[PDB]
Amino acid sequence: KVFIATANAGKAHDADIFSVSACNSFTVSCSGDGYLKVWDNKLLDNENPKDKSYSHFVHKSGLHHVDVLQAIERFELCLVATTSFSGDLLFYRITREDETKKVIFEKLDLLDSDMKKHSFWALKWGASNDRLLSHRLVATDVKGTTYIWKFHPFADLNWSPTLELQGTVESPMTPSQFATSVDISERGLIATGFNNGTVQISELSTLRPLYNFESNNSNSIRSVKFSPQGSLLAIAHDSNSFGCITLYETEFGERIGSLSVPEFAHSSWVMSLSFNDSGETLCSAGWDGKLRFWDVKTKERITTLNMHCDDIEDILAVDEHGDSLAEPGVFDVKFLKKGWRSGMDLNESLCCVCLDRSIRWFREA
Amino acid sequence: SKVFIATANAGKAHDADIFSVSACNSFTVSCSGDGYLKVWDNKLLDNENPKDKSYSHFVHKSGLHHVDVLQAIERDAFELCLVATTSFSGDLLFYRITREDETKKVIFEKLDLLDSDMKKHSFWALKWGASNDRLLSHRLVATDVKGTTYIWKFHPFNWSPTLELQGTVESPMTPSQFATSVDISERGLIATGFNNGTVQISELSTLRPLYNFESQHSMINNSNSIRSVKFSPQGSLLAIAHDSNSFGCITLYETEFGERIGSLSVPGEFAHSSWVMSLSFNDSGETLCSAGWDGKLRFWDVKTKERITTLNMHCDDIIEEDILAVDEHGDSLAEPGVFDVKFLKKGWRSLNESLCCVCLDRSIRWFREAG
Amino acid sequence: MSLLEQLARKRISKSASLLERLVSLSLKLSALK
Amino acid sequence: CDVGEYLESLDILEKVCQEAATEESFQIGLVEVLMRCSLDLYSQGFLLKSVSIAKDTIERIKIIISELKCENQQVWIYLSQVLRLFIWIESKVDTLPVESLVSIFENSQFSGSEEIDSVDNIKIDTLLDSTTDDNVSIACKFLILASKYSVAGTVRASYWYNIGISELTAFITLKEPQYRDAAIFAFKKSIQLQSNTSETWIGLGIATMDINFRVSQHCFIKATALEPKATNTWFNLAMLGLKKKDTEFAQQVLNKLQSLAPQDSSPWLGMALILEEQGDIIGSSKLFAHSFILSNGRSKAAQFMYAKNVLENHINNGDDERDIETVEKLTTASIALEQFFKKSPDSQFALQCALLTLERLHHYENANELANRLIGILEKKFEKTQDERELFNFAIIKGQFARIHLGLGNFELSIENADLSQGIISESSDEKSMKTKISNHICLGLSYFFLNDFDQTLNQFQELLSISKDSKHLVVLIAKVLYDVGESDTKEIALQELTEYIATSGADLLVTLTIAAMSILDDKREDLSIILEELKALPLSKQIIDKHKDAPYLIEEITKRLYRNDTGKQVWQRSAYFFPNNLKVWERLDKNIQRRIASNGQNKVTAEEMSKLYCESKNLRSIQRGMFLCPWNVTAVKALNECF
Amino acid sequence: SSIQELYQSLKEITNLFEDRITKLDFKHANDIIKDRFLRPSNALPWSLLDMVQDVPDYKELLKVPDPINRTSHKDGQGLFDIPEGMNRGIKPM
Repeated sequence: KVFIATANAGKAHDADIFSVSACNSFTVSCSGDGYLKVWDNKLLDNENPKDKSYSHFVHKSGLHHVDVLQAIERFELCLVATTSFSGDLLFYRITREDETKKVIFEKLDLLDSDMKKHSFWALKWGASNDRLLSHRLVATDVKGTTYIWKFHPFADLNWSPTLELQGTVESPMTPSQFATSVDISERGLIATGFNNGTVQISELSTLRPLYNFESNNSNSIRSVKFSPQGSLLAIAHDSNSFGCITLYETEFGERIGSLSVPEFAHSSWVMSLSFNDSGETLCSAGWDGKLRFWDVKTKERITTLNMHCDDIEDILAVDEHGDSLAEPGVFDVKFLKKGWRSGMDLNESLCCVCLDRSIRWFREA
Repeated sequence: SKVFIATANAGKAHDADIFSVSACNSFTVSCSGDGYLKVWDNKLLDNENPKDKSYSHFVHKSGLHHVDVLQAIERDAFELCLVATTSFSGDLLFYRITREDETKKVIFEKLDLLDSDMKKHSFWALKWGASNDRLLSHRLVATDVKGTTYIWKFHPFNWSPTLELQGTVESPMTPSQFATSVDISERGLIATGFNNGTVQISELSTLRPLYNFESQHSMINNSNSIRSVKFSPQGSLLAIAHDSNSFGCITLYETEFGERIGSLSVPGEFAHSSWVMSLSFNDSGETLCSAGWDGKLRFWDVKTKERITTLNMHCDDIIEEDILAVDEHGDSLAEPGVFDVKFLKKGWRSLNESLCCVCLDRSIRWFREAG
Repeated sequence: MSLLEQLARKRISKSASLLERLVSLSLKLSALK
Repeated sequence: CDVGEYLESLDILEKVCQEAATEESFQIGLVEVLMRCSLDLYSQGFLLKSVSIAKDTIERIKIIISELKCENQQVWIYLSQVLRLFIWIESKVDTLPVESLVSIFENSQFSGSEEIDSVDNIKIDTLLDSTTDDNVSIACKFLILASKYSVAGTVRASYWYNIGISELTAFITLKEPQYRDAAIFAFKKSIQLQSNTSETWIGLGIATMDINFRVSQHCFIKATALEPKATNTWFNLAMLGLKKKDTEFAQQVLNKLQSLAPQDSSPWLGMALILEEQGDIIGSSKLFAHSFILSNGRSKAAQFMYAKNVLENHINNGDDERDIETVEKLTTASIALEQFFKKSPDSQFALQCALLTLERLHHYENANELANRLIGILEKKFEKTQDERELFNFAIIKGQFARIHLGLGNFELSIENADLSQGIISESSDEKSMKTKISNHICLGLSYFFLNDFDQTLNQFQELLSISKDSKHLVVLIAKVLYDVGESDTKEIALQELTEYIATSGADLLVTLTIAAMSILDDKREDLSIILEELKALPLSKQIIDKHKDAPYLIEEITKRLYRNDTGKQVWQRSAYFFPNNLKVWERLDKNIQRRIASNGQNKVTAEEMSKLYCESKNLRSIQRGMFLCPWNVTAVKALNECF
Repeated sequence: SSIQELYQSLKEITNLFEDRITKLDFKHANDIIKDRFLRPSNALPWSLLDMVQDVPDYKELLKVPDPINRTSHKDGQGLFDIPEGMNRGIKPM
């Protein structure tokens, strides 16, 4: 239940850190200065994280979305996909130098001249489970269209990457809206969120919509997430300068309940969501500078972490004007599976990027 | 409730945007921004490709944005066919259309009808006026970028064509504005539309103003611009297609007393979600068709001011090798907008009424009324 | 001059302290009578 | 005629009547066809042609009655139907041919029944001997007289019903008890001769809505019993219930009407009124809009209600002039009120609503005429009734009219009107007059500013305004004027005033933006750092309200002026992350995204902005399309010229 | 830089389609800032109108029956009290 800080790198980037992602080998971060940074997870007992860090300039307009795919084919594959503020979907292959452990970045050209003329916003890697034979990649564009690809690492063991477009899914409304978030389930479901509070779920097998949802100034959808095991969809959406979380059962699309503390979960907007490996705990990152952990079955808060004070009764306090008494905070949060991070092994891990241009790591005790 | 069904298509007809279309008994003509005039035969057999019966001519490099055809039986046997176009540089150009008996091919023969002084003006719009017992001679009107309107009288005669300038009409406001539209009525009236929302009515015989309508309640200087003016063939009604900011509106005016009758709207009073591009009356004048930037053709009942039916344009309605679903930048052309629309008389496209329109996917489409 | 106008004319902070140092038918019917 | 063509029938009858101008039937048929054509034109919406045809019909009727010396009930009924057009189109009531009408009414030989005349008090002699009589009253009296001269009991019943209908029209138009009593008398006489009429019952029920709800409820039930396939009687019952504050009955009846007979705007208007009574605003607004749209232009009550609702919803909402939807709604309301004035002019409430709407739309030329008409109406009303309470409304309208003259550039007239209004309202001591006092002070100060730049009385009026109230926008305006003066002391005092407002009250965005602008223009590099740090710590709510992105604009300007680097794009990146579907955000980041975001109706854009977006693709096709959209745009023509 | 001069320049253009690229390049900031923030205007903005502007018969909603030309279930004190298809009647409030 209690979480303890492990490592902290301050002033890691020169601009806003919009997204973070991780794998068994490293944690990858993207910033508004157009750089990708790789943080080696296999850190020592007490070492400054910037020692094991590697940077690479990607685009002039900056980056806001990033995701990494790691798998063993037959061969070790590690591939990073990122999105630029200009609308470019960019792919890089991550390799390790044998002699000096230096990290090598290799750009890949997977899109033809016709596909490189779209404006992409969000992306998500789909790992190959027992149900799915090949890896898949889903992305959304500024016009509300969702694209589905298949990734083939080999040809006909020769390394020859290829992205094959399965098809597209159009937005459920006319006029179309901005597709802000996307997710893919291990069972074969795709969820897409929009700026007006609408969530659409489609089928991966045949690529047609299943049903639709609707969730006042701001009502944008910030994050849609699937439970790692079971039928459950968690949605983070905005009230008027307030953050809300709602759960759906995801078979016929029935609302289950919302998460609230003394019906809002955060004083400010909720920025990100992250289930753990078991799916019994959910973490929320808010623009009030706090992380809140919830119990999925009970639908009750477990604990709260403050990014402005290490010392650790919890209420949503606002001033006379209606603004939160807590200063702006976390952009993104992510769980790291047990054994991913080296330290004093048998506990879940966590990563966090804040407005202070710092990245923080936590371990459960 | 009228029903319209597609009869013929042609995808990727031009290399650039097709801005105007016009038709006569013998053929249909279109002009585009690539600087070509294309002639499409109206007497096309069923299940035949329109592109096979096509003929082209290069006019100007800057591109063309207006076209009109004047076909008439001048003498007891003489055949007359003229096409007038305005280019993007501001030139007014005339061509003669003839055919052989050997192979029925179209011949384009340029005409020099303007004097030296009149060639220094930049022209925007044009319109032909045929003689139907109102007067003995045909007429041509045109507007320039300074707000002035010009009226000519065309004498076909021995083949010696001459354009005689009848006079000019200046803008009713100071400073001058842009004259974007023009039209001619059978009864002898001229309507000119401006970019500030003002339309002016003047007499053909004496060239004097009669009315001055204002349809704008503007906080932005040019958020109410007049795009199309059309006279009713039979009555004393005038249709105005103008811009409300982010919307398209159609307003009806009566020319006998100068009164605003009302507006056309579908269940504010707006006819199209986007701006309305063109208008067209049928032969009887009882049906009005409007083209919109939202990619729809809407048909209205003029008597009851109610919508009759709607046609939706899709890029997949075209030969599968002539489908343009994406432009040169990557934008989707799933529901392309319509630039121009025109009604065709009965017996032209071989009985019942026909219709033609040009869309944003560089396609020209023909429809006919069922029943 | 109207009756209303004649009658009317017959009847007739720290922020500020910082600025210190600076009809027809009836006529026709009557006429035709 | 009976099928729709009138021009051919009119030509046939006119040709027939030319060489046979001795038979009554020919002229009577011509009059009938002319009347039916005029009524059809009125129903279509041709008001001027309708009144022209009505005048021609009246002239022909005068010819028939005088020259031919012929009389018949049909021609009198035709004249009565024609006379209703002048009352309905009240904007043209001054074109009534009074000479022809009086000649027609004098050339007849009428016996005269005093039973109705005792209550009516309407006679030819009384109409002729009239002093200070309005045009509408004379028109209504002529209509009643025309209905009164049309002299087993079926014809008598129809005659009494016609008289009752005319009296009801006069009672509704002029609102006087004698006409209501006469209408009730006529309807009672008509019912005693033929009860199974189903339209005298409706008239009787309308005549006695306010006198007795029981009698009015007995009607609209007998009328439904005698004729069940109609929706008007149920609407009358619903309105009677609404007048008696019975919301459930009216709501049930209106729901039944909506279910049975949709596409009729009256049930929707009634439900809008019902929901407005129950304290619901959004649903009432939706119902008002639906009722306005469904009726095309055939109902003026729908137009008035829609305009009033639009004005009410956007009068203290904190709107911005750059909101395209609000401008669209205000333009629609202005057009609806303009069409309303062609049938019901001289209405004070509608005139005031139109004046406010035109003031918000910066259309001062039409506002001048509307204000002049309102002032004339008020002066005439005071002349009729000498109540002294009219001065307060007179002074408020004078303040309005002073505001109008300021926008037209007539500063002396603004000073005159504001001085008069201040003189009347000097007693004040009421919240209603506080707004007028503030308006007069603002108008006087600005007029003295622009008129020869006279600053002492300007300062006096601004001192008075500050004493009356210390508001944010007033301080911003005073600071702007002082800065525009240009002297060093004035700039110092304006900055000091803004800072003292910030200290006395809470922090604000508009005042901070003005301080930032002053610092940028004066180039105070010492205060610019503090301004920058204050502008970078806005709370989320203020960023949500700032939907036009003034703060990121000023932040980027200050950043590029101070650090001389491309650091000012980070604020735009964060604004894009928070608000990815905003048009103003993507201008500095990516123009391809900005073009696609406003292409297919995703965002509301104007033709000029779309043309600007098209021409920025830098190729011939897009430039041609953009120039076709807006040929008067200088940039499009320059780009096309530079293409070759 | 008048539009008439630019259109006169266009007239100097003289004769396969090519999608040519334009050569046009797409103090000023001070003028924009002064106009947006620090310029007093002759016409009052909506902010001040929000402070100085104040917003100002059921028989008018009905329809009068037309003239007629004919030439060429319960009770109480005698009065009906309940309409057809209804259960209550009228009750003033």
